[PDB]
Amino acid sequence: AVKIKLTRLGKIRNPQYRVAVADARTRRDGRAIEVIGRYHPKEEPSLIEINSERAQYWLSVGAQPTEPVLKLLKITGDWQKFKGLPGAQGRLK
Amino acid sequence: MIQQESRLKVADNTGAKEILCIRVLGGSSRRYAGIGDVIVATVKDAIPGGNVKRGDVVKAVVVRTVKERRRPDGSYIKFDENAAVIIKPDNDPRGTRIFGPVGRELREKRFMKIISLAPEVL
Amino acid sequence: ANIKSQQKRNRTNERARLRNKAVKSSLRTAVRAFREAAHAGDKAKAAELLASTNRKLDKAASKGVIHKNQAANKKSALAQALNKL
Amino acid sequence: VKGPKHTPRTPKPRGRRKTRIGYVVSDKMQKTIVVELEDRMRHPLYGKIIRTTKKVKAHDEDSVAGIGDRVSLMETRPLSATKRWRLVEILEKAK
RNA sequence: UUCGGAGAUACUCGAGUGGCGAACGGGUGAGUAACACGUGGGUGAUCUGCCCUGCACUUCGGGAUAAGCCUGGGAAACUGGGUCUAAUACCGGAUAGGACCACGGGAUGCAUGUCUUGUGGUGGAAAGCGCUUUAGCGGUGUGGGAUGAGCCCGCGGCCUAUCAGCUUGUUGGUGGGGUGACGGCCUACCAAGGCGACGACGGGUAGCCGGCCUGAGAGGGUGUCCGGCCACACUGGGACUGAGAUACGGCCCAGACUCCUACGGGAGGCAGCAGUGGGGAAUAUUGCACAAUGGGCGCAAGCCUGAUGCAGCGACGCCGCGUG
RNA sequence: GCUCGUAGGUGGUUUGUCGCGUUGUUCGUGAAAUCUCACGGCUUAACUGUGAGCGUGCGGGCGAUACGGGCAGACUAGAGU
Ligand SMILES: [Mg+2]
Ligand SMILES: [Mg+2]
Ligand SMILES: [Mg+2]
Ligand SMILES: [Mg+2]
Ligand SMILES: [Mg+2]
Ligand SMILES: [Mg+2]
Ligand SMILES: [Mg+2]
Ligand SMILES: [Mg+2]
Ligand SMILES: [Mg+2]
Ligand SMILES: [Mg+2]
Ligand SMILES: [Mg+2]
Ligand SMILES: [Mg+2]
Ligand SMILES: [Mg+2]
Ligand SMILES: [Mg+2]
Ligand SMILES: [Mg+2]
Ligand SMILES: [Mg+2]
Ligand SMILES: [Mg+2]
Ligand SMILES: [Mg+2]
Ligand SMILES: [Mg+2]
Ligand SMILES: [Mg+2]
Ligand SMILES: [Mg+2]
Ligand SMILES: [Mg+2]
Ligand SMILES: [Mg+2]
Ligand SMILES: [Mg+2]
Ligand SMILES: [Mg+2]
Ligand SMILES: [Mg+2]
Ligand SMILES: [Mg+2]
Ligand SMILES: [Mg+2]
Ligand SMILES: [Mg+2]
Ligand SMILES: [Mg+2]
Ligand SMILES: [Mg+2]
Ligand SMILES: [Mg+2]
Ligand SMILES: [Mg+2]
Ligand SMILES: [Mg+2]
Ligand SMILES: [Mg+2]
Ligand SMILES: [Mg+2]
Ligand SMILES: [Mg+2]
Ligand SMILES: [Mg+2]
Ligand SMILES: [Mg+2]
Ligand SMILES: [Mg+2]
Repeated sequence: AVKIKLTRLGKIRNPQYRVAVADARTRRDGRAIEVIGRYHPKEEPSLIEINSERAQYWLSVGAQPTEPVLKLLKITGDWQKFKGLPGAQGRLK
Repeated sequence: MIQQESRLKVADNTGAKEILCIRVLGGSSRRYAGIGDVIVATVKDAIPGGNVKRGDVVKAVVVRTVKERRRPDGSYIKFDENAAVIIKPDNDPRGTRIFGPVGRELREKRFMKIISLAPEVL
Repeated sequence: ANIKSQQKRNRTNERARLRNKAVKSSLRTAVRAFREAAHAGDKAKAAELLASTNRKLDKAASKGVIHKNQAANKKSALAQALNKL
Repeated sequence: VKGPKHTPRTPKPRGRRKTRIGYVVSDKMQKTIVVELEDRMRHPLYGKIIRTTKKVKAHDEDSVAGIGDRVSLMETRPLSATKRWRLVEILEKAK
């Protein structure tokens, strides 16, 4: 299946992460089909961004994200606006 | 029965594939080598790059003969080929494995190692 | 082998190969029978055996013992075979 | 209960074949034609223009072709071991 | 209730049947001068499980079998015999267009051709599992996407002519077979063609690449970390299941090597993570965690992950800072 | 040693056309990482991240024809009779 997974591209003491779309049967630091965001969990709130208009495209066609990405997807609000929840708005700070 | 100027194929992996009986040991003027008789032989041809080289004078024990041999129970043993295995002065084979069937007469002549590593003993 | 699943997996593989063998023996004997029918040009038994031949061939395709592409290839093959009988 | 039972195919532009032009040298192999292509390309280090040719095979649904025959061709699915081309139109026939 | 056994009804669950995964993941670079690799295209000549979406269906049944139990043989490895039981395992059905054939329309071309349909005659699918009483997991036929893949081709990329003739399934065609698919991929027949001095065929060497080193650049050297592609998995040959196979920790055979045997017979493949021996001038811990991410499976919690995160050792290299 | 000559390389003047080379522009590709520029943070650095170049090449479309090349011609100055 096409996955929206969290790919690790960081150092020993910093786990920077960069979100794309890739096939499941693929290693982390492989070829990502298209880059759609980044996630740095070192600042106080976070450092979060998703493209928010190709993420809808991938979720509509069937790119299922993983379990750490699903939380972040509710956070950016794309999950709610894709599933028709009343909390469609993004809730990041 | 194997006698001098008889060629036997070698039933081991020392490298020799054919040896020429020089003497049949076991007495003055002894003529024939049956199953389990010890022979001094010269290696008439060997595998290229083998351990045992052409023209080597070696000691060998006959382990299969095409002449039928009587067992004491009135049975007979016969093979399609004359074959010997090169042995060390303590009757252990110079090679590390034996190819082909082996006559049981080597058991009571104390070729026990050869019996052990023979594919199957008749 | 070693893996607890691998022994079970082989035990399933033998089941698969045998139950597959029943099927491909059936369809081979049946295509040979159809060739017997067509070579003779009876055109009566050859006309009425298709109801069995494509029946079991499509059964094979549904159960997946073979694949629908070659299934279509064979059925077109004998269809055009009788089309000149 | 409401859908169209056939989602239409997404409109994708038709990928085209590649066409080229060449003569013919040999003809007596039974609906096969041999076109000797031409190409010139910049020499990688000395910078000259090198003239390099080809000898390739194209189809003939009708086995009529002389020697010469400036003709054009485009690719196909392989019809033999080394068949990759098809004759499309014959111009300025062998004179 | 014996005082240390019975009671499956019962959460819980050993052994057992089935599904998915195991083709991803990791290693090595032996082989390979090749569409193997880099770059760009063609597939009107193709496949693609689980993922998303659109539409109908879940309709009747049968018969075995594991496991279990009683036993037999063998040293074991393992295996024979007899009862007994299921399922989303297997088999039989009814209906169902994306099978086919034939005859036609309607659109488009790039020729074999492509799609949407109609008529007629043939055909093929499934299934159930749980519930605190709006806990929920399924399945099947298909249209289209997404992804992965297969194949084909232009260009590019070592030495050598003290290698000049190479090719017979070779070159093409027809009818077939076979493939997922075109294709001498294979086969019967027919003709005698194809490649080559722009280097065929051969010999030697070699994994390739983005890159790395150097250089002002062009070039020269090189392909180590990372990443992409390929090939291989003791050596050599082959199939199976499955969507998907160089099937490293699958199977079959042959060969070489180590071990057990009661001598009849069997087991093994670290170029996975370690680590050992051996060669060398020379390169390391038989550590921890699944905390994170990626992955496998399950409604889920959860279990697996030597991938991964790390950690130890080597000044092995770069950078930084002290020894006032 | 010299010459002739095969493949190849190269080729006078002019007209028209094609636009293959050449050349212009755009689109797509040229993954990520690497290298360069600018910032940002690990105490600075090494290292990392982000944005902009690189990705020289290739494919499609739309332009051009000065030069080279193909074609259809012409001239006599080269060449030959
Ligand atoms: Mg299982
Ligand atoms: Mg039969
Ligand atoms: Mg066919
Ligand atoms: Mg043809
Ligand atoms: Mg249990
Ligand atoms: Mg495996
Ligand atoms: Mg693998
Ligand atoms: Mg190595
Ligand atoms: Mg029953
Ligand atoms: Mg049924
Ligand atoms: Mg029906
Ligand atoms: Mg299930
Ligand atoms: Mg033939
Ligand atoms: Mg043919
Ligand atoms: Mg055919
Ligand atoms: Mg090598
Ligand atoms: Mg210089
Ligand atoms: Mg590499
Ligand atoms: Mg290495
Ligand atoms: Mg080894
Ligand atoms: Mg299969
Ligand atoms: Mg293993
Ligand atoms: Mg290791
Ligand atoms: Mg040493
Ligand atoms: Mg984990
Ligand atoms: Mg996870
Ligand atoms: Mg480390
Ligand atoms: Mg240090
Ligand atoms: Mg040192
Ligand atoms: Mg320093
Ligand atoms: Mg001259
Ligand atoms: Mg000359
Ligand atoms: Mg000339
Ligand atoms: Mg010229
Ligand atoms: Mg000129
Ligand atoms: Mg700063
Ligand atoms: Mg900085
Ligand atoms: Mg950088
Ligand atoms: Mg780049
Ligand atoms: Mg003159």
